[PDB]
Amino acid sequence: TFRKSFDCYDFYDRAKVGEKCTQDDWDLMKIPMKAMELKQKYGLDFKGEFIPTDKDMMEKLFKAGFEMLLECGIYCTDTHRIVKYTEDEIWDAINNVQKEFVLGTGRDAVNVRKRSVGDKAKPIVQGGPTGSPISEDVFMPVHMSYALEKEVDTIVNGVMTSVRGKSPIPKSPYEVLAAKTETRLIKNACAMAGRPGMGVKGPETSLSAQGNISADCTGGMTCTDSHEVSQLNELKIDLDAISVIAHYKGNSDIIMDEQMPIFGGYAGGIEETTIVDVATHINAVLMSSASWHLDGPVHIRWGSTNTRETLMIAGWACATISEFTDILSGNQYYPCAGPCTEMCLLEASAQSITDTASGREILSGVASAKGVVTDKTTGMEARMMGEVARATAGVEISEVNVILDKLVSLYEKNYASAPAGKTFQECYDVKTVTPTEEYMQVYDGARKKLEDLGLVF
Amino acid sequence: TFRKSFDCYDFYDRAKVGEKCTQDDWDLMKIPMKAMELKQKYGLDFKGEFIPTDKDMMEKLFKAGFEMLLECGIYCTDTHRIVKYTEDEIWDAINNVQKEFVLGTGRDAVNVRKRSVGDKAKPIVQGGPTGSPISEDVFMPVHMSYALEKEVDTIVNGVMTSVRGKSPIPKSPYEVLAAKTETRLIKNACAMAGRPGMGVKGPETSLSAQGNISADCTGGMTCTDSHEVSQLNELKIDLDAISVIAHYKGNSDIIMDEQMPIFGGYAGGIEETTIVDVATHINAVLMSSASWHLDGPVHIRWGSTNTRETLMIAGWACATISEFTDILSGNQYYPCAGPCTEMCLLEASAQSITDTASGREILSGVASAKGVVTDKTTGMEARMMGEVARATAGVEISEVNVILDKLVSLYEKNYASAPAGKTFQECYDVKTVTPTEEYMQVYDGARKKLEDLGLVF
Amino acid sequence: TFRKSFDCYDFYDRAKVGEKCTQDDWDLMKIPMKAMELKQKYGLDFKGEFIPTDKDMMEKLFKAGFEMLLECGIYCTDTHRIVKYTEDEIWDAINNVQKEFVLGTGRDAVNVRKRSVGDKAKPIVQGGPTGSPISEDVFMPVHMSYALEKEVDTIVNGVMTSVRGKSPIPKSPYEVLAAKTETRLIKNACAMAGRPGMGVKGPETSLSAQGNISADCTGGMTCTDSHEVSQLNELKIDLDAISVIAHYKGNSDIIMDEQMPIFGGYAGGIEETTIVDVATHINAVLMSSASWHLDGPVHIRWGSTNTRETLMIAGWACATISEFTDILSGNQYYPCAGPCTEMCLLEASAQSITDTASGREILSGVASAKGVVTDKTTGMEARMMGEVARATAGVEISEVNVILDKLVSLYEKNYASAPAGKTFQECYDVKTVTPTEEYMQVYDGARKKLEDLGLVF
Amino acid sequence: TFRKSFDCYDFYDRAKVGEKCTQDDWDLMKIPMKAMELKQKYGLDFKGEFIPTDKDMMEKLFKAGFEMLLECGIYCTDTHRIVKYTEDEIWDAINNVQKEFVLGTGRDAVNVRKRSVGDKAKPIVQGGPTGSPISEDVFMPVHMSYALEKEVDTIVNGVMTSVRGKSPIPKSPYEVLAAKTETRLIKNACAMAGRPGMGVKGPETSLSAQGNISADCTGGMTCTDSHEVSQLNELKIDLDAISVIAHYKGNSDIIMDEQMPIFGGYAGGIEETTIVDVATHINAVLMSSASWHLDGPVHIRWGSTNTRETLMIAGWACATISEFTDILSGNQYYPCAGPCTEMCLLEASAQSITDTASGREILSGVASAKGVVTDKTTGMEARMMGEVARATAGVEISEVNVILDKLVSLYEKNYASAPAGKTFQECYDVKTVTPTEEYMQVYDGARKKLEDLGLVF
Repeated sequence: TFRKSFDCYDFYDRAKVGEKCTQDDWDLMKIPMKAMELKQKYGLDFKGEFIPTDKDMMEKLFKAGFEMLLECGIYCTDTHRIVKYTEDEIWDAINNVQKEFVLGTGRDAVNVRKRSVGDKAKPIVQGGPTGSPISEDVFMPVHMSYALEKEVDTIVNGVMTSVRGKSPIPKSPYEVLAAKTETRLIKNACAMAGRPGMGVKGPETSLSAQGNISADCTGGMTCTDSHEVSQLNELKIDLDAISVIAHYKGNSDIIMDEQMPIFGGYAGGIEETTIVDVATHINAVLMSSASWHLDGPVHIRWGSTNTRETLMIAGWACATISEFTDILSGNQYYPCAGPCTEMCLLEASAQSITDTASGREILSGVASAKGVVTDKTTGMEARMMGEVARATAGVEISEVNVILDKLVSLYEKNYASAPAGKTFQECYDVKTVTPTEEYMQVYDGARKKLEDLGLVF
Repeated sequence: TFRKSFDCYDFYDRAKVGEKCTQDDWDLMKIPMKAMELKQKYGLDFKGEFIPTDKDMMEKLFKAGFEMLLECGIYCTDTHRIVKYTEDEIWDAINNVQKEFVLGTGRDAVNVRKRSVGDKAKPIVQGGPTGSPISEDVFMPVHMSYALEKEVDTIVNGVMTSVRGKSPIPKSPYEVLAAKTETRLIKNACAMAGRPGMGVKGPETSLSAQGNISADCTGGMTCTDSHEVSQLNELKIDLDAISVIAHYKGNSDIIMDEQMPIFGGYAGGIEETTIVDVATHINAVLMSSASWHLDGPVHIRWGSTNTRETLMIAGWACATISEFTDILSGNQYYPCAGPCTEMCLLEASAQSITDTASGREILSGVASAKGVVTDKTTGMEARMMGEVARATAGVEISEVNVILDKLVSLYEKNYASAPAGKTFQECYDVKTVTPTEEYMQVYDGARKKLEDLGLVF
Repeated sequence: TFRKSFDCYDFYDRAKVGEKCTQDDWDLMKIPMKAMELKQKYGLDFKGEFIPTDKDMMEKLFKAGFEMLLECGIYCTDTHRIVKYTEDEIWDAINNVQKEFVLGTGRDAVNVRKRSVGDKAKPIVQGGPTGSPISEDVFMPVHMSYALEKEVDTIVNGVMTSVRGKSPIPKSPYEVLAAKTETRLIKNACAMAGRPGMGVKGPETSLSAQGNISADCTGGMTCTDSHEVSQLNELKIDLDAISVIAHYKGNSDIIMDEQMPIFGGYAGGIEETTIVDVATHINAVLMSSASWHLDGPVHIRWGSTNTRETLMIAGWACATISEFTDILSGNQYYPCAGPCTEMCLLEASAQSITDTASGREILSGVASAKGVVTDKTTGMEARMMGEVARATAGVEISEVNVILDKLVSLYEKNYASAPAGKTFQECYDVKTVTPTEEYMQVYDGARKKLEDLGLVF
Repeated sequence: TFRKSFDCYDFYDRAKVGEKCTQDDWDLMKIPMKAMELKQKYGLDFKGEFIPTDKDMMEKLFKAGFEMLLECGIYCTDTHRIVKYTEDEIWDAINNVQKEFVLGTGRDAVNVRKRSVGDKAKPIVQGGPTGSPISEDVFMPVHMSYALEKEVDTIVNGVMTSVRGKSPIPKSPYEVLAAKTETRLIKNACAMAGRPGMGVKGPETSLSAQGNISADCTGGMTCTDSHEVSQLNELKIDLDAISVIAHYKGNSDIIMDEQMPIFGGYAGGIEETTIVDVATHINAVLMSSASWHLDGPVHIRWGSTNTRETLMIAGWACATISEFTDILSGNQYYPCAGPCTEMCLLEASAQSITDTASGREILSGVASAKGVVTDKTTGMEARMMGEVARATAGVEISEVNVILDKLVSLYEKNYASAPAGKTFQECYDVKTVTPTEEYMQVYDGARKKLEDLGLVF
């Protein structure tokens, strides 16, 4: 049996005396070799499906992911050593995951409960800039565009490009100011939308351990908000994250562990990356003591989470995780196209269909324009994300797989030419925080195409 | 119809003017006669089963327990008088019991919902010294050994052998100090384990009404913790408990009413004691306004809750209570053997299987070494309790009954020679609060035997 | 030096192994002998003054009181043993008393700071039934009559003659219900008067340790209210009070220790009883860890706190305590006459003049009709108490002594024939909670006489 | 006029573009040159006095300190650049300092108000291990020894040598665990002493920015506790401290800025080091937005704050600061001798006399055995610190200077042979947390000598 339930403290201990190893040995040999080995050993073959129906294949994927974590362990970048778990420690973690939890407070609180593949229940809609850079002068208005949408349940924070006119440089006092201010302003935006108690997810503007740790404050982040911590690529972590985890646990905060496996990355192709994905979903509740895990498979070239391959990876990972564990999870949205474009909505829609049908409990989006273009994220994308989630809930998986194949085909040949889209200021009337007729027309066009594919809103 | 819903105030009123009766008349005549009468009247026969499958027999047991409470009433030790209920008052109580509730706060809170016989859902695991005496210098470490176990959901408080180096003598200022301090230290131990919001169950060190009433305090016990009040043996109560109940109700506290029916006690044998057990489960929501009821059938000779007879009593009582009422309940663990011994784990395991399969919502243990030996309780026993609960959930009752018969046979011939076991300090490394390899080996041995019996972890 | 700062825990310890002694030996020998001895040793002679101006005499009184406590110790009724203090323990207590504190919350909070003899600052006016029995159906209205008076700063709770139509019998569940309910209703009455945050003083309806300990609750008593504990007569205490003290300390509650030395009691006459009074003021911060001490010298025959002798006792005790210590204190009001009578107002007025000029920080009244007649207490008496306090603040002590001699002469010959007065229902319009013209006329008459004596309102 | 009131954000800005300078240029040239220049320019000469009476000389010292800060600026170790202030920015800071504040909560809260030289009011007594290493198994007991002393008003945290049996290594998860746990345990110790609301000062176990920032938590440090941030030597700071300051401000926390000028250090001798001291008192409210400033002049060789020179430095600095500003301040205690030795008590006593008479608002001690020996700090030293403070309050300065000269002479020839003293476990009975008769005897001996010097307790 295990000595004690594994936690961030055990990780630190082991990271200091674990097997020495270069990062190249890990990225260019250990990880890719194991992913390759397990894929063949278990004969994993997704056969073009976005969401699996073959439970035998799913079980093999689960065993593969479990074995990957067990045999490889986790690489600690700071100490350049490997942390290994025992089989009993992993099971103790999987066997005792958080069953459910509440986000937000008052009338605005929402319950997060497990969803199974093809579940009739709608997933939680977490809308916001999704970590994208937002100008300080429109920080509240932008977030308000999500709070005003009834489709949105909780908010995923954007990043303040500046606070008091200064860049929140990591480890500078401005980073601390931004960490606290971020959620304070966002919750104020929610209050202005008549929903003061909406839960949020962050802190996003802060990057350092000290910055993230300063986010919990009066008027800001509290225990009813999702607290983020990020795993690295692949099956890797830094000590800063380990300390942040200790802080979250010490404040009784809901913890959201994230990991964005890279398709075509160190793991390799589809099945290989999915094995890693299952392994990191598991590692989330083991290493990070996560309340829930946020996925986000991204294409090495396109940098999007909604390519055919990344959707398949997320679908299989979640369906498998939902089938064999009680781990709560979500997925993040990174479309290629920007706001106010049909492609952006269709890209997000494809992922919403995939996530909803595969069993995700939370949809966190949308980081339009790949989430790296200032002010290019609006509540309209989250609205589509939510409406599509509703339309998808309860639909037969065989039908969903057909719809996805057709939908993805409508844009997968235009990644290199994805329309840049517009900023919040360009497709919304900033003063009243309402979309322009232009955006409303684009929205209708995208909706019509989804309906022609078979979706019923 | 009833005049008003019955409460502790009505009880006090009636206890002052009820039928005069000596305690011997109650213990040596009224109770045993009624238990005997109802057993034969309803032809109760458990036929060697730990968990019932015969619903007709179960219904007769329920009616017997109800009739026992209705015809006998409750004996008040202070006034030496009998309190009688009407049929309508009893039904009003049974028809309006607490459906569910939350224990603990923040990320660490857990939901307590009803479980049915053979339920696939796992019961809540309440781990702790279970009222056993713990040295003041290791009070936090000992409780931390439970908080560190992911298997544990909530804590059941131990007893401080001293506070500030003095015995918490009943009705002395030290009793008050211990009542407040107890939970303050325990919650601090939980915080050190990264779970600041774990709910607890107590107050245990205090015994007097004033002592128990002083336990609610800042940093200590709050409304999200289970508040204990104990019924006497059998169908009996003291006025001190009546006042404590009034206090719990006045603070909107979750109330846990306990009663440990004695096999071979004033009631008689198995079926007789079970009739009493059903009667006291009912009395819990009637007299104590309980949120949930804690059982604990104990063998008159062995003083354990896991003997063949006591397991059968608990199994039938809970299965019956779960089948015909919505009363939430739990059971407490008193093994003969001490910590770090195979017998202790097997004893607790047998009860965990019984409690889980019979429908208990909460498992509260483990009071190793019969809970009367200083420092002889550790989180390892609670870990086994939880793992066994998981393995038992969902298993066919017919199969469970076979496993129990075989398991109990492995130790029921060694009660008189149960190994004393070791203290926390002896089988754990106090500084890091981790079990020794010795304990881990014993644990594995016990686990293997359970697996050979058919349990799947 | 002392081993540790003395507290209720040390008291308990010592009370179990102290010198055995009968209560008669204490009341009929030890106390009266020491009071007699110290009076002569120090040549104490108050020479008819209500408030002292002779500092040498005052210093001798202080030394006498200190020596009395040091040489006699405190008698514990439960163990029938004597608890002794060392000189260093007493000084440690006197040298570290609470300097000041806040009562109540929000806009309604008030600061309690030290007052010196003849201080220009007005004392805090604590108005209420002052522990007198009040009918349940007018509990809120009666207290509201005090909250509505701007003269009143805080409330001193009355006693509920019944709760839910039942007597709050000590150690019955009704006592607990009344302890919590009492302040909940009173604070609600304060809220109805537009002063939701007024601080209170209690719990009064409860008498047992368990009853008093249950009073702290949501909506009821909190740390910003004065928590009562009573010393016995003379230099005596029961263990129940010791446990209550431990509870108050454990909840960070403001503690009010009370003691009502009896003129003509076990101590003897004026100077003797004053020596005891000084000794119990000191014992308050030593044994009870009091935030402030409530005095209340009472005439053995008349049972009033405003007789010539009791006023002299309070005046000298407070003036002396104020001169040589920083101990915060107050005095309680027990007039012979009932509400709506000129005598009652004049009796209370005489004490208000004495208390204010002698340096009391808090005036707690008025327990009209000797506080034992149901519903015979109204805010009108507290109004006079406050107005007189204002008029007295800043007045030359020599002048105050002249006014007191004249005022007391106006009623000291009518104790045996003091008018019974009327109930709240008789001299107030219950629905609007306003005094009748009859009472207003009586008030004016009393006020005029005070003005003729030299008081300037 | 100034552009904006100066804060930690402006400091960061300026630290990145300020004049480049090596740390040697700062320590070996700029600082010593300016201190030397200003000492001669203003003709500063303390003439052997511990506490100044010559106001002209005091005013010159103030101007010197102000000019030092203005002309030199502050050296930022991370950027190796100098931050300069304008005269208007410095005055804006000095003209708007925090007037007063409350530490702790409930009955246990205390008011911190300004004290002038020779003030009759007693300073606040902050007792605790004063940052010294304390074994984890006695962390609560040790702090309880201070909470139990009525002389102590607030607690100054000790350092946990381990948490869960591991060293709280900077930037490791254990540092975060210790930062939160530290105060949680200490406040629990205070509660056990019957003073749940005592304010504390820390976080001490944490050293990194992330560690310190994680200390604010439920059950732990809150806005009513003093939050520490340390200036370096001399007129120097690191960016980590700048970020911590931003966090404290963002949580509305009471801020305590500390600086320990070194006698014989980079500044030079007595007057030189005092000029630096005055400059850092000012910098505290400018750079750190401090609520109050903690001083601590230390002898370069002896490492003690109570040598003749360090006492003179503190006395002149505080007297001057108290005379010309409203800056609240305190001083920390570092005696050479260890606990349970006469020298230790006399050393602390000398500083208490100096601090009290010179106008300090808070006394924070005692770090016995130079605060670097595990478990060698007990409440007994704080008791002496407090009693001496009481005895010193109100005494004529000329008399105080005579007493100090005589007292310091009693030990200033034994620094090299200062007795090591004993640990808490050796001079206290750990179980009851009470000093041994041995310590009590030593205490009496030290007290007698102080009395022979003229101190009146």
